[PDB]
Amino acid sequence: IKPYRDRFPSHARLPRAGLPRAEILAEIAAMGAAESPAWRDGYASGAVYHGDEHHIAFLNEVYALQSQSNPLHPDLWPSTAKFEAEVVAMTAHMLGGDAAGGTVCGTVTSGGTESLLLAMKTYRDWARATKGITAPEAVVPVSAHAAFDKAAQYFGIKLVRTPLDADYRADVAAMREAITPNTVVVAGSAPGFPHGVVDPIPEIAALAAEHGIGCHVDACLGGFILPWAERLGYPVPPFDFRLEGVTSVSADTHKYGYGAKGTSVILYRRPDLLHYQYFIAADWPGGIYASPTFAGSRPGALSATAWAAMLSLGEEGYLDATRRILQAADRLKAGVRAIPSLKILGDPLWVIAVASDELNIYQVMEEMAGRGWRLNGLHRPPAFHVALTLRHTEPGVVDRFLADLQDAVAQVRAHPEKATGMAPVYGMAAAAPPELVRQVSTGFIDLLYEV
Amino acid sequence: YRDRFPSHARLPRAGLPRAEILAEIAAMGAAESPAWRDGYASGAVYHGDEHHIAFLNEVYALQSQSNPLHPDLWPSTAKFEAEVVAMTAHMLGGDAAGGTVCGTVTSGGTESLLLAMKTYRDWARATKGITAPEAVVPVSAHAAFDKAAQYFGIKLVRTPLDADYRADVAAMREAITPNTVVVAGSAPGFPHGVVDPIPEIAALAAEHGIGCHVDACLGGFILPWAERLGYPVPPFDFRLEGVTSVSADTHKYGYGAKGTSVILYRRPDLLHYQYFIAADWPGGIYASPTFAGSRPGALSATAWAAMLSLGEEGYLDATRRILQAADRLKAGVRAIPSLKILGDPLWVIAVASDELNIYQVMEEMAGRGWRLNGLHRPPAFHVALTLRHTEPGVVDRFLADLQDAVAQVRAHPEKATGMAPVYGMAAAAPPELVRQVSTGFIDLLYEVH
Ligand SMILES: COc1cc(C)c(CNC[C@@H](NC(=O)c2cc(C)on2)c2ccccc2)cc1C
Ligand SMILES: COc1cc(C)c(CNC[C@@H](NC(=O)c2cc(C)on2)c2ccccc2)cc1C
Repeated sequence: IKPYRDRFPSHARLPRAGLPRAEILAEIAAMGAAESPAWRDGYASGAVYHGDEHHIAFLNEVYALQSQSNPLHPDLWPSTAKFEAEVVAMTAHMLGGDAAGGTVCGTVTSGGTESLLLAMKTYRDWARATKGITAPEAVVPVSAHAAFDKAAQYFGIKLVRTPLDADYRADVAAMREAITPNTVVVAGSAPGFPHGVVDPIPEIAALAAEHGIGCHVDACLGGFILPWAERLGYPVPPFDFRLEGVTSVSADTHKYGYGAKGTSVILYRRPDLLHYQYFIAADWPGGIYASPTFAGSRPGALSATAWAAMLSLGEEGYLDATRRILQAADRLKAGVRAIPSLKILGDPLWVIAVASDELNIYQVMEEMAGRGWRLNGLHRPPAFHVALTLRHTEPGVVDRFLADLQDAVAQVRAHPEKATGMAPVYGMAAAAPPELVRQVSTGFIDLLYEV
Repeated sequence: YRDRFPSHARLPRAGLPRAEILAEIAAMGAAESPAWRDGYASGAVYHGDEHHIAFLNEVYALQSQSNPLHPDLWPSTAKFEAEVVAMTAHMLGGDAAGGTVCGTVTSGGTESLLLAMKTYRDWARATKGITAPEAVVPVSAHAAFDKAAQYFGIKLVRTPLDADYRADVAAMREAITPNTVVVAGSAPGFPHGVVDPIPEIAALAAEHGIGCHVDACLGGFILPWAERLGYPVPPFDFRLEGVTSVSADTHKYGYGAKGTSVILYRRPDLLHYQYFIAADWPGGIYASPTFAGSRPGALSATAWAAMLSLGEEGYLDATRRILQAADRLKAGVRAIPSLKILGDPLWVIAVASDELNIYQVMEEMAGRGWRLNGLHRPPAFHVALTLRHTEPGVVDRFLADLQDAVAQVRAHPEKATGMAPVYGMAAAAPPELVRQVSTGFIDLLYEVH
């Protein structure tokens, strides 16, 4: 995280005169020479979802043509208002918008976190104005994204995290028993980030309808994969607006939508639901201020990359892309299930979590780390995951992963008490008082802003 | 664009050629670019130079995959962010704080304002026992304060201004309660471009032991240099002990690409209340310095590139140009007695009239090609001067168009054409109606027909 200490001149103060552009560019391209092989060659779990040179180059030029655009001035850039409205319209359609009576509306945001915070804040504001709730509560599974905790703390919503079943899918009974007259929303993930499992969405959406509460499908990860997994012959239940009780769905264009980082979509079943997301200031000397998302000034150029990506790919592009990923996933799962010292948690389609009842998975992960792998460290239970992308569908990437894993297992199988590098860090963290995890994370964030 | 371009309400079956998509975006670009390139737009675009944009777009291209949530993959971007903070903190007299000044890179001024609000709320709850937070801001303070207030559940007490459109500190002193967690001042405020009495506000804040956030979103990259050039600017940054947090935008006058700002806290004890930490999540340990998870790291590299390419001499020259251009603009405006400048702003000029309908004067300018901001309470229009306004004859043209605008309205005092009666209605309308028309506008914006 800090390897450019000696390599390049640091800057704690603005230089008196301006440094040449060639020089500035020379540094960035040199860091890109060190950093791009990790993602380009397929060693990172998620992080970069497309990664083709011509696709990246395509979206860079897209960015360049629209680099000055800011949606806060639709008068000046009506193209960006077109791009945003058109991204929303298309995403909505792909997530059963027609089924919901053509009332599905939404806005383009910065990321899945924004989408989840905005949905969480909307249900709060909606339930206070229409249900009278002043002490909101949200029932979500333990596997639901960390952002649910963010929204809770921020918006003063009580978050009730409910257990999972033997398949790591949400326990609807536990969800039902958690519902009180103050529950404003219940959520399910399509799929979750931890183990890549699609929660039982039809049963969650029916539960929300029965109590007259909201149902949010966090499809930030599978929004642009599951519609195409369905059409390919893979087991995927209806998870979107085709379900009567589903009131909002988030899906990330910057993830498997293959857009530049900095874009997501938040969808609501009806406009009356959407209007509660907005903030309107009527008495400010600065004029009438109306904002649909968290931010005022928005990078318009990134809405254009989301639009460009969807249009460049089309339904055929997504089917191809999804098939490649699920076949890489089929092959990867087959190999892990062929090393009986390791187990896959639940039955994921492409975000594969691997744990071990016989050995220290953290050390296994470290062995892979030494081979160049950038895997996601997981706890509760201690495991690691591989979120497969188009970067892992490239020639011999899954074969390299499988080879490196057979070796990784063997090394730990030969030295069960081995804990090198990051392995004793994950081990101390998995069983640590929350305040210790608080003091270290704080220290780590501080470590990133040092000069 | 209704029929100008083909609508896309559904994904096409097969993907459209990449060359085809670019051509459509470039078509839309070419119709939209002259409006800001010829300096007709007040603010919105702050640098606008072809060679700078090309430089910054090459920087984007090299860091496009960058996502700061993965510092292990992009250590380049953790360096850029740390460095954008450091350089900013130093420019805003963070050295006077004794090197304790720290901060983070954000998506814009709104996120920086919201973050500070959430932070003072959390800080005050943890350390003072405040469960009903209250915040005191002048009425001139940004609308993001109201957004921040509704989101985090902080009572926002908006205080009146003085005859010079600066904050009435006495009004703010009488607004402070034991539930007040923070005060704010704008350097400058968006409406009338004036700098609030920040020393007096920080002195009030320090006296009460509550935070003081300075909204330097618009002026953080202009005011340090206005001072160096001898212009009168009240000390507004970390030079003042009472100032506990300062927010500034690199995407505005910092000349970095859109989607970046910086929030600075005087102490790390304060900054730590901004961070989000999750410990029991099956997905691992999750930490986030700001609101976001994933972020476009490429935008942080552009702020780092811009800053280093300009340095002190660059920002001084850029500011010299803008302030001189504004000196000329205020002089010309002052020479049209039917109009008045609200307060004494350095470069964000707000012109209003007690004789003619300013909304009609503004309508006349729109007709000539000028993109100006509508302001109510009082009715007025503002011009945020940028580098595009420093180009030859831009200011001269504005004043010719403005002299003509005043000539017309003076002849026809009942004239209410184009957007002029829309603004007129909105300044007179009840809040419930303003809420409804604005909601319909957001819906309008997201319509596919
Ligand atoms: C009630 O009728 C309205 C409604 C509106 C919205 C307006 C325009 N105000 C201008 C306002 N921009 C928006 O709020 C905005 C955001 C998005 C997206 O699109 N526009 C604004 C600009 C800069 C700084 C502060 C505010 C004017 C009348 C008469
Ligand atoms: C020192 O204790 C820590 C502390 C941390 C933060 C970590 C990394 N967890 C991985 C975690 N990334 C961060 O939260 C993050 C944010 C920034 C900036 O940088 N990293 C994560 C990301 C995405 C999805 C799920 C999880 C590991 C140990 C051992």
